[PDB]
Amino acid sequence: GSAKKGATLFKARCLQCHTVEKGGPHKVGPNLHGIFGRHSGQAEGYSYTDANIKKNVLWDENNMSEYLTNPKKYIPGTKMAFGGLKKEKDRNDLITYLKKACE
Amino acid sequence: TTPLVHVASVEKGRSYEDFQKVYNAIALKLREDDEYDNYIGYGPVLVRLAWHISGTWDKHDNTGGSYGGTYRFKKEFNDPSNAGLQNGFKFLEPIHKEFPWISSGDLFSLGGVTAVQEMQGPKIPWRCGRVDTPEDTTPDNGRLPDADKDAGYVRTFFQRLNMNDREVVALMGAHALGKTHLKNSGYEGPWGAANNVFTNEFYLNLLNEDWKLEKNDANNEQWDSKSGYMMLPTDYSLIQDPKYLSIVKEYANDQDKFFKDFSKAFEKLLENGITFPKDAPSPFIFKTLEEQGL
Ligand code: HEC
Ligand code: HEM
Repeated sequence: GSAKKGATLFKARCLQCHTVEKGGPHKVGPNLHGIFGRHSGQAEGYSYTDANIKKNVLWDENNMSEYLTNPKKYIPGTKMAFGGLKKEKDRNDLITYLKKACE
Repeated sequence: TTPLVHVASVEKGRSYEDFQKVYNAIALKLREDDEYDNYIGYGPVLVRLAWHISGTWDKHDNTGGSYGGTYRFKKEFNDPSNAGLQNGFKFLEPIHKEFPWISSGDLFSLGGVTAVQEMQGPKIPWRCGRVDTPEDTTPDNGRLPDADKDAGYVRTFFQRLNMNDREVVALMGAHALGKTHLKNSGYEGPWGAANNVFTNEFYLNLLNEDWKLEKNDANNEQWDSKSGYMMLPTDYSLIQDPKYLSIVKEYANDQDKFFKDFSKAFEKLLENGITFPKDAPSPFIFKTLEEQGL
């Protein structure tokens, strides 16, 4: 999708816990800078739960779309609570802005 | 003469299913107009509307309360402590046209029940029967709480709704949802990070953050944590009262518990002042969109 609509979707639903700046501070969640290619539970400087380190799954543009729809159904026992994107235009615009901001 | 008696009257031959349909409409639309307020959605505002329409109750003479769907009259609609709820009213007028049989009172409350369940809160039994009442039953403005107060105004404001300490602390956990808007109320900011999913964040934040009191732009003071959250005086007051503070700790520790007290309270809140004949149907438990494949 578009990168202009994905910039207002991340600064509204996320951002309060994650950050796209290189070397940012950890507020309530870990940093998403460099998330495409790393395993789940690899960010340093943050304590993860026992259900996020045991899954260990590579974050690609096909498996990350299922985690956005339901974060508690894909990974049972997660700590970050989030309703979940139920539209296909909101998941394609948020993944295009997370690939250009987190390089 | 004793107070007024408000008997719940089921809508002419309607039943669960007729009511699961209303839920679905509301529920879906929350799924559809998700852009509201920087993507918080209509969740927080509908739960706040539910609370305000019910919070006018006065147990001494039984006036106000959800029963009459009087929020629809200007007097009430225009109460300044009701600023921002017009956004919640609009969101359901459509759905009302769809189901013109349901009363106003039954719609405003079903709506808050939907929003809680739809945001992953606990299940909230609910009952129908509210009946619409003439413009004359409209409560004067001023029966709702002030934010700028302390534990003791809170304890007392609530005895008028007939709620105890545990019920008042549980209800307040709803402050996990949404945020304050300066144009609506003089305060600004969210209580937490997951503004649209129902957890006990409210209580962990209260006790784990570092609050500093400060003035906003509206010129009011509030407690701000470094992390970007805010707490109103009335919320902070919950940890300054020794008695409020142990309920707050319970809850920060055990979500199930919170989840169970909240549901008991929220429903008690919504049914206050209403008499259900012994022939009315047991309270309903509605299914979520998730539970229905959606
Ligand atoms: C707090 C309220 C958060 C909000 C809002 C969002 N995220 Fe989150 N995220 C948060 C935490 C505390 C954690 C770690 C949870 C744990 O159980 O340890 C996470 C985790 C993620 C992940 C996994 C990271 C990894 O495996 O390395 C992803 C992919 C992620 N979060 C993304 C994400 C998005 C896209 C959000 C909005 C839509 C979002 N988070 C909101 C904290 C919070
Ligand atoms: C002492 C009692 C209370 C006071 C003083 C109070 C005050 C406030 C204020 C000032 C706001 C923000 C208004 C705005 O800018 O729109 C607010 C928002 C809200 N209130 Fe409370 N509240 C009280 C109790 C409750 C209770 C008991 C509930 C619910 C069951 C509740 C639910 C909410 C929610 C969900 C929001 C967010 C709304 C949104 O995001 O638009 N409040 N409250």
